[PDB]
Amino acid sequence: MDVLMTQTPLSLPVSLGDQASISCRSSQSIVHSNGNTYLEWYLQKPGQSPKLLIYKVSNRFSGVPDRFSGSGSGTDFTLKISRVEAEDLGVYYCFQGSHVPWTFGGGTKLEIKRGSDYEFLKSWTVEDLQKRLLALDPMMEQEIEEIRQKYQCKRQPILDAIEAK
Amino acid sequence: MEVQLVESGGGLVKPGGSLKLSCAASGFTFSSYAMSWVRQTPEKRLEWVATISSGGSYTYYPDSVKGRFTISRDNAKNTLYLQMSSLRSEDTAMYYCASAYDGSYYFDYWGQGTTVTVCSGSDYEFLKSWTVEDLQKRLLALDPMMEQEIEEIRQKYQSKRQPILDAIEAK
Repeated sequence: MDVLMTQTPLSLPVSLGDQASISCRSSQSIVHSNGNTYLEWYLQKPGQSPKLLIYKVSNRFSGVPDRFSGSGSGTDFTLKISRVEAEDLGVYYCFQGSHVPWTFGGGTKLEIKRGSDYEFLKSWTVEDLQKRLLALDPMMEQEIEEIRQKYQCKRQPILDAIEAK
Repeated sequence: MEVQLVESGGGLVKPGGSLKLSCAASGFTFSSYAMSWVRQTPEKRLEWVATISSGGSYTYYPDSVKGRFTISRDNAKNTLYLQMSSLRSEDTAMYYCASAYDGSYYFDYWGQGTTVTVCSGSDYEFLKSWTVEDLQKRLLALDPMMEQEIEEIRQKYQSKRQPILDAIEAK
């Protein structure tokens, strides 16, 4: 049977500076035949591809700050952020590469505590505010391309019908 | 020293159709590392699609695409390929090209991806009896609607950007 990767929680609201802990559970043991445990954590920003943070349960990928740490064994694995910064917000995925088919977790969204208005943005530095603004452009371009794909699919049956006459 | 993976070849296709994806690698010794394809469905679910060894002698697939997708590489051209045949609706996703470090970790560098869209298996049924006039009129009518949906997306993001711009202005 395929290994199921289940993440918890689905969403984790935090403020900047808070500690963050997210869990990843496998439906069975994920010890590779060579003895290693190929559990990896990835972080994805909207409109952008995922990036590797932790490999083999606990090894920090090159460039990943010290505040990130991974641990666990058996079927329980945890990723912790000691002090959340604005660049850490996004969707975290765990992944097992021990048994084929290799499978991803469902994802955990680390998001900011925004309140009922926009007063949370006022504690942010201009640099963090600018990064939040610029992170919208890839998400917009993706949605625009998705609409372009939808309308190509809409106009294809018409083109086939015209060509068949 | 400037790693870059550029996917191409995506687009629209009908169920049962085919597409060939390409991934141009540069900035590293492509022939020294295993390569993989990983896709992200419209529901943001990530699924591993295929993996090929550094020299191409070993390939790995999940059963969902085994027999339909073929991963290959040209180490002289520093290019990764994914030939997709017998495409089904569940194959609609953004396909990422990604490098590995054999023995350590699976997905080192990711490209920005190429989108594959599998069209519906219908809509042509009620269209094969229309007149050429009505068909071309439907074609012409579609473009204003698409540009309107795009413009409405831009307005949505203008509203998303404004509170962030306001916070920068209030410093």
